Amino acid sequence: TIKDVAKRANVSTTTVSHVINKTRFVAEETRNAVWAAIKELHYSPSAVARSLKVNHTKSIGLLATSSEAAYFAEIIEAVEKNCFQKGYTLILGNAWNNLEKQRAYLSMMAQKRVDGLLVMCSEYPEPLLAMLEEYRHIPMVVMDWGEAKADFTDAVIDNAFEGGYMAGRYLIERGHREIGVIPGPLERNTGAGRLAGFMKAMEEAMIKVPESWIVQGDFEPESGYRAMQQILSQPHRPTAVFCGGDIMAMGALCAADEMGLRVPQDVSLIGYDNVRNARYFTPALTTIHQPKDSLGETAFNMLLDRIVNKREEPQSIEVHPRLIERRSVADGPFRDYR
Amino acid sequence: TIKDVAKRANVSTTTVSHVINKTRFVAEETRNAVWAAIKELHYSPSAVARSLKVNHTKSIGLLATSSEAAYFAEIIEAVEKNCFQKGYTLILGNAWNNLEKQRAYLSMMAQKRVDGLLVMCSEYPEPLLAMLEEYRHIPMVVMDWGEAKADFTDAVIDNAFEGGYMAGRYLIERGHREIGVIPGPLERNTGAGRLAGFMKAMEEAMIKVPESWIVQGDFEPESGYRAMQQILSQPHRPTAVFCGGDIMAMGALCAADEMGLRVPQDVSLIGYDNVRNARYFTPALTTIHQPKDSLGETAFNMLLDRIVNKREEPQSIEVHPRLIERRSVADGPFRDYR
DNA sequence: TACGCAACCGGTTGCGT
DNA sequence: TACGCAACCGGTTGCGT
Ligand code: HPA
Ligand code: HPA
Repeated sequence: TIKDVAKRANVSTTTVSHVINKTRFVAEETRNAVWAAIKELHYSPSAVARSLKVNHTKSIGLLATSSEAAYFAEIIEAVEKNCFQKGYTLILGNAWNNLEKQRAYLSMMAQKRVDGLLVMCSEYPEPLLAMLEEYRHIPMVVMDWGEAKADFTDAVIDNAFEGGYMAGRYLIERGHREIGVIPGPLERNTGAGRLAGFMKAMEEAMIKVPESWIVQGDFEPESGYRAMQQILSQPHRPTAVFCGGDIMAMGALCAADEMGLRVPQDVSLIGYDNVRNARYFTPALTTIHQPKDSLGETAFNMLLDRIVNKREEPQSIEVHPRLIERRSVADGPFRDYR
Repeated sequence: TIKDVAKRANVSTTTVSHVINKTRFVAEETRNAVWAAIKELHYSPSAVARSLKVNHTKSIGLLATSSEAAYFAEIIEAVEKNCFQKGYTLILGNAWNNLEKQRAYLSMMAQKRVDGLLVMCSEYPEPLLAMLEEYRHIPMVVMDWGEAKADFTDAVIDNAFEGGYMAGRYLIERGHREIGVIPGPLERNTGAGRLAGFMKAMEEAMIKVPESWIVQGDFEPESGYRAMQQILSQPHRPTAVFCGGDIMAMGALCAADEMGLRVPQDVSLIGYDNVRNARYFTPALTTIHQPKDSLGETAFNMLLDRIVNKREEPQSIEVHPRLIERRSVADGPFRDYR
C-alpha cells in the first residue's frame, strides 16, 4: 500500500517513506502531495513491515503473575504509563505461577520479538530460573526479587526485610509484646522477606512468637479472614497483629469485626503495601508503604537502558519502604514502661 | 535464520517451514533433522516475518480507560485469560478518558495491525465517536455502552438500568423511603444508567429524592467519602443510601464510621458491582453484582467471530445484573406497614 | 539540488517434478 | 513419493545521479 501512496503522489516509495519519517530533506510541494496521498488513501503504515527491517518491535512484554490484585494492578498501571510515554506498546501476560503457562508466554513473547521483558513471577523455582536464562538474549528486568538471583538480568530490589523490621519496631515502641503474624507465601520475597525483617526486630527485643500465633496467608482477603480468626480464636491471644499485605489485612479486619472484636481497641493491626484504598479501610489502615510507582518506572528505565544503550552487565537498583501511620494501631500494655 | 536451519538440516527452508507448522507431509528422518537443527540452533521463528505474509498478528488490543480500578482490573484479567487460551496476545492500552491519548493509542494499535479491538473508554463524546469509525476496518467490540451507539461495532450491554431498579426496590421492600444516592459520572453508562434504573423504582413508589440527597461520585473511594459525609452532614438525613459502585461505597463506609455512624444500624448502604473484595468490606457489602467475567469472555467471542467468521453486521449481546445480599442493609421504618 | 533503484528483512506458499 | 524454486508480504536504506 506504500506503493499506492507513492503512485498517487507521483513519486517513489523511498520518497513516501522519507517524508513519513522525516528522515532526509524533501521539497514542500513534494511533502504536501504525499501527505495528501496518505490522506485520500487513508494510509496507515505497517509496523510489522517496518519492524521486519529495522529490527525492533518497539514493544515490551510484562510476564506477570496475576493482574487483579491491587498490588500487581498498581504496578502494572505504572509500567504502562511509562511505556506509552516513550512510544512502547505493552503486552501483558499472566502465567499464574504456572511453569507451562510461563514457558508458553515466554515463547510467544520471543516470537513476537519484544524489545525487552519485565518479569514478575512471584515465585522462582530452578525450572523457572532456567527457562529465563534461555532468553538472556532478549533483554530483561526481574522486578520482584529480594536480592539478585542470576547474572543474566536486571533487578530492582525492595528491601522487604527492612520493611518487615520497620513494622515490628513500631509495634514494639507502641507498647506491644504479644504479637502475631500472618505472612504471605514463604516462596516469595514479600512473603519470607517481610517476615524475617519482622522477626529480627522481635528477637532483638526478646519477644518470642508462639507458633500458634503465626498464620500463613496467600495475599488474598480470605486468607486474611481465616488467619485473623484462627489467631483470635485462641485461649491466649495477642494484642497486636502484623499482616503480610494490605488486602489480606483488610480480610483480618472483617473477621475481627465479625467476632465483634475492636480495631484497634481489642486488636491493633499493622499492614503492608499501602495500596490505593487502605486509607479507606475501616479503620483507615496503618501500614508499610511500598513505592509501587517508582518500582515500576525504575524497572522500565533499567530495561530502556539495556535496550538503547545496549548495556550488557546486570544492574540492581534498590527502592525504599516507609511507614504510613493511620488508625488501626493503638498503644499497648508496655507503652509507659519504656 | 530459517535459512540457517534449513542449511544445518541439509534441506530447503520450505521444508523447514512445513515441519514447523505441520502443514504438509514430511519424512520422519527429515522431520527429525530439522528439529535437531532448530535445536542446536536455538531457533525461534519470527512472528513478525510470519505475520507479514499471513496477514494477521494474532494479537488483540484493549483500548481501556484505566486499569487499577477493581472493576476494570477484573474485566481485563478476564479478557486476558481468554486471549491466552486461544493463542491471542494482548495489548493493554489506557487512554484515561483523553482524546489525544486515545487517538494515539488507536493509531499505534492500527499500525501494529491488531487482529481486533476491545473498547472500554467509559465516556463517548462525538469526537471519540468519530475516531472510532475511522477504523471500522479493524474489527471491534465496545464493551461498555448501555445500548448500541453506532452501527460499525459490536456491543455487549449490561442492563445498568435494570440493576439500578433492582437496588431501589430492595431498599423499598426493606422498609425505606428516605433514601440517598451517590451516582457515578453521568457521562457514563454505569453512571446515568444505574441512576435512572434506581430513580424509576422511586417514582414508582411516590418516593422523591431531595436533591440535597443525591451526590455525584467519580467511582473513586474519596468521592464516596465526601458524598457520604455531605449526606449525613445534614439536619434531615436518609435512612438508606444507594452507592453507584463498590469502591466509592467502601469510601462511604469509612466516613460514616468516622462520624461514628453505624452501618447498617444508623445507615444502610447498598452498593454496585460486586467486586472481588466487597464481601470483605466491613460490614460485608450488600450490592448488585455485574457479571464481569462473562462480560469479558462474552466480548472476546463476539470479536473472534468477526475476526474468524468474518462477520460484517454488528451484533449486541446483553448480560444480566443480580442482587447479592450481604450485611450492610437493615429493615427500615416501613417494613411492617407493607 | 532533490530525489529514485533495487536489495534486503524472514518468513510462507503455489506450482513443479 | 517426498520435497525445492522463487515470488511475494510491505516497508527501509545504501548508493547513485
Ligand atoms: O507476592 C505478592 N503477591 C501479591 N501481592 C503482594 N503484595 C506484596 N507481595 C505480594
Ligand atoms: O464507569 C465506570 N468506571 C469505573 N468503575 C466503574 N464501575 C462501574 N462503572 C464504572
